[PDB]
Amino acid sequence: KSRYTTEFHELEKIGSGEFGSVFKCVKRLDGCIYAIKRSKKPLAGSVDEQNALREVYAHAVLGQHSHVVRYFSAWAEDDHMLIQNEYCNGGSLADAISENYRIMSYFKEAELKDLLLQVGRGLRYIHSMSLVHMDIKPSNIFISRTKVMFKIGDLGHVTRISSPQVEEGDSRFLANEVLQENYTHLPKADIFALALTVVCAAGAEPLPRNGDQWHEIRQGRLPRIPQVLSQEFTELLKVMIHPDPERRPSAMALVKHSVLLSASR
Ligand SMILES: CN1CCC(n2cc(-c3cc4c5c(cnc4[nH]3)C(=O)N(c3c(Cl)cccc3Cl)CN5C)cn2)CC1
Ligand SMILES: [Cl-]
Ligand SMILES: [Cl-]
Ligand SMILES: [Cl-]
Ligand SMILES: [Cl-]
Ligand SMILES: [Cl-]
Ligand SMILES: [Cl-]
Ligand SMILES: [Cl-]
Ligand SMILES: [Cl-]
Ligand SMILES: [Cl-]
Ligand SMILES: [Cl-]
Ligand SMILES: [Cl-]
Ligand SMILES: [Cl-]
Ligand SMILES: [Cl-]
Ligand code: NA
Repeated sequence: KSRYTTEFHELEKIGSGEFGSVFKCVKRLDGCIYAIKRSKKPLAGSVDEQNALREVYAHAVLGQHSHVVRYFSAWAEDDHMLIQNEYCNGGSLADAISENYRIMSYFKEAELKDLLLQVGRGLRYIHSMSLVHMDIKPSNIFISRTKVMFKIGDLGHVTRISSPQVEEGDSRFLANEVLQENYTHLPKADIFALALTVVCAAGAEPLPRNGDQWHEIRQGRLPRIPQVLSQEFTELLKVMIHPDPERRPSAMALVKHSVLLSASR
């Protein structure tokens, strides 16, 4: 007799976290298919509650954009918090990249430009709302197939653009200035992470979490990419990982970039 059990039928598990999981569900009254994340509810009044509530608010304010997974509802039950989103039938970008890796057939240049432009429009929107994402990576981006659409789905590190305290995102995608607790240019940390996300989609080996190879990238050196890309596209990716955040393009500049003009729909 919970809301989750009475209003939805679970179809298939489609994601899994430490404190719960995501199911593809059909909603009984409207007949439509949704993705629903169900997680342990944090303590009332706790810091974890504040964090969980911020993530709900980020879905509720960002999900109407075409390149953010759409939000429908969120609720609490006795021991759980639930978020109901659109179901993206193509799954995560990380799983698409994993399959591509296995078969040796990666995203081609035109498809990489589409990914970069589409997630770039998502970031231009997020930044225009005075927010930053803080955890761009393949496992946080979802695919809808019909032309392909990429959508930012996980919003659990979103915070305001001038936040003086930040929960760092995945260390594989994290820009050095954030690691050093410099938060003057937070939008450019999302640009850095998006470039490395595109490098992953271009066929690169798994990125380092730490160590010498991690530091090499933070000097502005792109990882090896196993396919020929144009020099100007490669140069765009490199300047998006520039050690000086101010040299990286804004998301607005990225979506207006001459290199991505061909990708525009
Ligand atoms: C052939 N094959 C069949 C199965 C297909 N498949 C689709 C998915 C899938 C997961 C998922 C989602 C979401 C949205 N659409 C999704 N689609 C989504 O909104 N999620 C979410 C939610 Cl519900 C609340 C808060 C944050 C987030 Cl990130 C995360 N999960 C895991 C997995 N496999 C892939 C093709
Ligand atoms: Cl409902
Ligand atoms: Cl799963
Ligand atoms: Cl939408
Ligand atoms: Cl419950
Ligand atoms: Cl499907
Ligand atoms: Cl735009
Ligand atoms: Cl990932
Ligand atoms: Cl991950
Ligand atoms: Cl710094
Ligand atoms: Cl900035
Ligand atoms: Cl990786
Ligand atoms: Cl380089
Ligand atoms: Cl060129
Ligand atoms: Na949306």
